[PDB]
Amino acid sequence: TPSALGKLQDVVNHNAQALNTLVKQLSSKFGAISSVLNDILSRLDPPEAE
Amino acid sequence: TNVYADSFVIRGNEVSQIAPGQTGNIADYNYKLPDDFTGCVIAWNSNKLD
Repeated sequence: TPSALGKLQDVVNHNAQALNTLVKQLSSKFGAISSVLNDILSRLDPPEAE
Repeated sequence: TNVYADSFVIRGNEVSQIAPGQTGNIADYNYKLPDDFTGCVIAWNSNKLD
């Protein structure tokens, strides 16, 4: 019964998915032009890059 | 605290180039204002003395 250790499997999976989501949120834009800061700093003017 | 009175003569089509959020020849190689400039820009035509 692999579900016997479910109380610990859920904890480790929650930690892993929290880390993977926190690191994946760096690829989002949140309404910006690009997810990479170096692309924004090399394609737009300072008053809009800021 | 401090009031700086910068004075210079430019061309009519180059008056708009002096701005915190603009880029141009006069803005890059003659007179550059910071992105957080606090003050007023005063300009007037003076084609009588020059």
